[PDB]
Amino acid sequence: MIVDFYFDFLSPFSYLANQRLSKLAQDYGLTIRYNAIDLARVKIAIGNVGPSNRDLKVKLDYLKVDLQRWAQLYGIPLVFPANYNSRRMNIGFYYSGAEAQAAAYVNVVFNAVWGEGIAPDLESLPALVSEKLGWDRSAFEHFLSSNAATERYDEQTHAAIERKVFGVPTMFLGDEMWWGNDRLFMLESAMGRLCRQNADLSS
Amino acid sequence: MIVDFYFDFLSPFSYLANQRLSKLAQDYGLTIRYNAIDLARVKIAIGNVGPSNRDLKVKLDYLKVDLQRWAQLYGIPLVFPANYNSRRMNIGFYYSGAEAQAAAYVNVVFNAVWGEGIAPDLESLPALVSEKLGWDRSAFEHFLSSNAATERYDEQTHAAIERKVFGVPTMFLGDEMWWGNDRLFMLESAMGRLCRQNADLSS
Ligand SMILES: COc1ccccc1/C(=C\C(=O)C(=O)O)SC[C@H](NC(=O)CC[C@H](N)C(=O)O)C(=O)NCC(=O)O
Ligand SMILES: COc1ccccc1/C(=C\C(=O)C(=O)O)SC[C@H](NC(=O)CC[C@H](N)C(=O)O)C(=O)NCC(=O)O
Repeated sequence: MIVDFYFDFLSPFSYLANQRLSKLAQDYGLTIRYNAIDLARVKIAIGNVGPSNRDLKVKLDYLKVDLQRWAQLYGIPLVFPANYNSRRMNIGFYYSGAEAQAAAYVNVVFNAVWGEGIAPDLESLPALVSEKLGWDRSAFEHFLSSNAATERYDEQTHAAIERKVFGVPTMFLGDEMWWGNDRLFMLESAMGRLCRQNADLSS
Repeated sequence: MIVDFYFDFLSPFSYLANQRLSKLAQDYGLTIRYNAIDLARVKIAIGNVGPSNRDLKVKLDYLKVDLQRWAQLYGIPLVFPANYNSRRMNIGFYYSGAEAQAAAYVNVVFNAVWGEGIAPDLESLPALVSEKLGWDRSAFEHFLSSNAATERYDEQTHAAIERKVFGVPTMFLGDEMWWGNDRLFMLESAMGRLCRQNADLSS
């Protein structure tokens, strides 16, 4: 079974969604197709140009509380980084190879930025992540500034916009799209219905 | 046990929250303190002046899907009215007396506007609601245009802003605030923890 997952490493709701999706992968063998995309571009595409919730202190104050409530439910830390400059690490997702290493990259980067609060534009973060993954630091860093890397990121952002993705985290199963860590329960219910049909427990 | 509930009849997520809160009231004896407030005013107060999700077609298209998913979970219809001009009916909440009649007003108006799709500024809706509640139509209609009615609505909107309410539906228990029908599960868990402490099942 396959779920398409759309995220931007600036998003703490995406950090939460990735944690829960990774557990489904490891606990149930769910297959995740990862897509790192530019939230800023998807928002401007659909006309969402007003002040971001990041810039509305009273709402951000509550969202910070919501985020801690979910981190406590999930048993994980959640620490705000000093900035939301996720472009380099989003692009770096496209260096990863097959599924294990794609998931490993997404997990290590989310845990660094939102689990530890490491700024996503820290100059040494590509090297730190390379060391963790067993990658060639110099080759990764060269990939990050290459034209082909930006093109792949732009290609995926555009495809997500064509698919009617307006935010992150966004998940698809079949023709159904959910937006939010707080809609993963509906994706899980749809997966169960498909598990039951396939097992002949349901028509 | 008391929950403060903040809603605007323009809000379909508030319609969903009111349905679930009313069931908690009727199934568990939860006490709800209802507050009809002006969403537009609370948004402008915290600086949320960008295009509304109402005006972003691609996001609204998804929100309409989310709304139907929840209406199906809850077993209720949800039908968009022709407009979101909820001021008169919000003000009319302040005609209601004690708890049963306050809940009855909120239920009947939400069911009319979002259960049946009746425009909230329909000129005959105050009379229709009066007939249902056993109220004097002429006295209600006079109340709706009175200065004292607007003042009470403005007073409650202002108090909600002072309380850091930025949207609807908003629920408080004690010092904890949740925003969204999709956070009622956390309010329900907090209520259960308090039920257990009070019963001496937990310290
Ligand atoms: C760094 O971003 C940030 C910090 C703290 C709180 C939220 C955010 C969001 C982004 C932001 O403010 C913008 O840059 O716009 S994360 C991206 C948004 N996701 C959600 O708000 C999911 C909310 C859920 N209810 C859930 O997951 O529980 C997002 O996609 N914004 C687009 C939109 O249309 O709102
Ligand atoms: C008529 O409003 C409407 C129609 C369809 C979909 C949403 C709405 C919302 C309001 C709107 O677009 C504005 O007028 O701004 S309902 C009010 C908002 N509530 C929510 O979006 C709750 C979302 C939850 N995840 C949930 O309940 O599941 C609202 O409070 N907006 C303020 C904000 O800061 O977003």
